[PDB]
Amino acid sequence: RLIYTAGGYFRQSLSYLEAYNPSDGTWLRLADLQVPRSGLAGCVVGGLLYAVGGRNNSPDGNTDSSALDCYNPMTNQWSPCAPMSVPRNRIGVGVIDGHIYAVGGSHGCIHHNSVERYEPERDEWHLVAPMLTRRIGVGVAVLNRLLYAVGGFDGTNRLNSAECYYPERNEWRMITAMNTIRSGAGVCVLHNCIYAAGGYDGQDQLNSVERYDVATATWTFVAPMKHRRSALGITVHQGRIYVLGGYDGHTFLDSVECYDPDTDTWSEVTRMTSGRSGVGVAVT
Repeated sequence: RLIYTAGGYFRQSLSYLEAYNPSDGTWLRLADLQVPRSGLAGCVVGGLLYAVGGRNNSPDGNTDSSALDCYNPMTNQWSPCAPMSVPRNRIGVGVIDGHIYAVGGSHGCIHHNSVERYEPERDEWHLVAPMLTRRIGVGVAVLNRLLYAVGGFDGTNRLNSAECYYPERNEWRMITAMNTIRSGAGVCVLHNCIYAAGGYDGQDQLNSVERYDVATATWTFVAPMKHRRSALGITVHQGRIYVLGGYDGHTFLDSVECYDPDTDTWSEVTRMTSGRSGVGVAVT
């Protein structure tokens, strides 16, 4: 299983698809995206990688993306899928029962609270219940078959608030807010807990990482990342969190740090082939 990273931004939105293998520490250069994009999210359903939303920030202009594109690792080929109801830049994404949930993001000045679900078997999007809070740069995590939306930006303020979606009931509920305000953090699930890593608090890029425990309903801090970052990629591979690139306030990072929950330590495991922010990431 590899860590796939799609798109991102350095001077302009990028078309890269690359895969890191933690076994031998090597990088694979795979087929480019058909359209360049940053602020996208990545996910896996049935062994196929999906690139969702984002925006093509190029020299000619800015085009927000409603596009869903599917990459098959066996064929090294990208294929277009049905587009979302609206463009979603700085989107959040999660998977439940092989269905892709597109959460939040922006289209111009519009900051979405709306959410929609994709069915791969039918190639159809449908709108579900909208979030209680409008969120761009939102972190998404699936835990106990519930879709969590964590942090982000509502149009006016950056958020420490988080909320939880109930697919069977089709409704959202606000949960315990985070210790820190985090827009553009990395949010993932490891060992029955939601991790929120880095992001931007309104003033500074964060290196701090905090962990939601469901039973206690409390966010507690864990060991911080060596390098502060926002608009970072995030994923989990064999019981370790990987964070990929991002923006530190001054430069674009190629750094990849890995978190070991047993030792509560971060270490830099590799570098991306080039520094970038706003990548989509997934594992398969």
